[PDB]
Amino acid sequence: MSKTRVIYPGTFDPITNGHVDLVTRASRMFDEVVVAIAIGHHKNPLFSLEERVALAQSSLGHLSNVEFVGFDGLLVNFFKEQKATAVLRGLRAVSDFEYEFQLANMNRQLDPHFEAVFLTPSEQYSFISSTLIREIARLKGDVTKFVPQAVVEAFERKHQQGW
Amino acid sequence: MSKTRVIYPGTFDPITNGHVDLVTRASRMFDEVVVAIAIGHHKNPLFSLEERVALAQSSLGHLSNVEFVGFDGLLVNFFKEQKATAVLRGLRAVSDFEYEFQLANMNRQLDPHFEAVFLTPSEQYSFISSTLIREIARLKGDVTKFVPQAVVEAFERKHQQGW
Amino acid sequence: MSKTRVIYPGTFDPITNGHVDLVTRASRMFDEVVVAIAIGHHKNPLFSLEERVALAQSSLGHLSNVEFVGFDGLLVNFFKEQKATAVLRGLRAVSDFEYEFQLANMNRQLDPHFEAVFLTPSEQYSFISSTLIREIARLKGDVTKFVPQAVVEAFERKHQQGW
Repeated sequence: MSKTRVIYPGTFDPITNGHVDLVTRASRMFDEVVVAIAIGHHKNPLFSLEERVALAQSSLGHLSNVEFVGFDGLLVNFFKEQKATAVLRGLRAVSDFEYEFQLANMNRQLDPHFEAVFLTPSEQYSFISSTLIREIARLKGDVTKFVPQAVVEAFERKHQQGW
Repeated sequence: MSKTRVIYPGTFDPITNGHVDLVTRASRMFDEVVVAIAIGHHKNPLFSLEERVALAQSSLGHLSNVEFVGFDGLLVNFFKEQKATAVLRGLRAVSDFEYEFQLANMNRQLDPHFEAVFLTPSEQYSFISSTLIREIARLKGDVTKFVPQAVVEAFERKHQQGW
Repeated sequence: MSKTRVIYPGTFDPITNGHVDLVTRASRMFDEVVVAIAIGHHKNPLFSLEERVALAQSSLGHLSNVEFVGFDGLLVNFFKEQKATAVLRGLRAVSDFEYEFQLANMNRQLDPHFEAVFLTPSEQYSFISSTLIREIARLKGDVTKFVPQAVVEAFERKHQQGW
């Protein structure tokens, strides 16, 4: 038991109940979980990095071994800085599987200690992605069933500001 | 004998011979078929909502039980307002199947009376999508084999206007 | 014993080691291989057409039966002008297979002598796409493992110019 530290990277724009479920599950299996929020300058996110970090901390801060860090460059550099055991990614559908399989092979060529582990969503969260939730919210749809309360309120603020 | 009403939602940008075949098929099986054209403000369409509705009406007017309606894009609310039996989608490829499977599960959680039924294209239309036809037409390709006459003429007008 | 001429079309933005491996393999099997670089005005490329042609020449010019040509408009027209035997595409993953199956069917309806042949990548190149390489390079990642030397140097030039 060298002690395990797993990185869960994403743009979390915004965090959803799918992300909550995977972090919770991962937190039971590894000693440390780092929610790693990519700044994502290109494909420019709806919520600022600061807001996305705040939402994540609010939604998952009850788990004592979960840390929240914003990061900018490449996953493989971050993995090495963080001395991580593995990266964790959720797999929803075949398009996620093919993309992640490719990226894991790329990151392994860049760093032979890279490792990627995957979880599949619990059946009730299986369609939830941030992209879908943004689409619904932009059409003034109710996203209350799919995201934490702080995220509903952040969308309210976005609507008050024109979006 | 309960009356069935099925919604066929899309951006129809423009309507193609693929959409004509699915609507025709659906019209034979359900009492009422609503071609429901999402305004789609974001991912902004080539043709205006009014032009897309005109193209659809002119291409499907020979079917007596088809209605043509623009809507905002929020499908589950539209389904309820329309008192529909089901939403109809065409499935061309595995990417369509995965996405529609997910959205059907999402819409069912938002409304437990939601229903989605699917058709696959007839083999001669199986590669046709609006997206592909726009791309061909933009490169000054002949799309006459793939779309109704009114659409060919609409593309001509687009080219005369610089596109 | 007829001469074969195969077109390998793409945006090559930039050319990668994946493309190099497919062209090398194709050059052993066909008499003439035409690296055909679509100008691609829409989805506007990082590298100019002239730079993309020069990179491809630099990376593959050691194979004496490979030609390098820019084109605009439709692939099927270019195929006819070039009196080609077939178009060659690489298939990396299921999403490539679906898209190329569709386009082959569509191009055959536009020209019944169209033909498309496919190769799968060698296992060490199987994740590499121009889109991935651009993403990594934009985040200041090292792409040296995945692209020819000429492309690494073209990215250097891009960084010196602000990108």
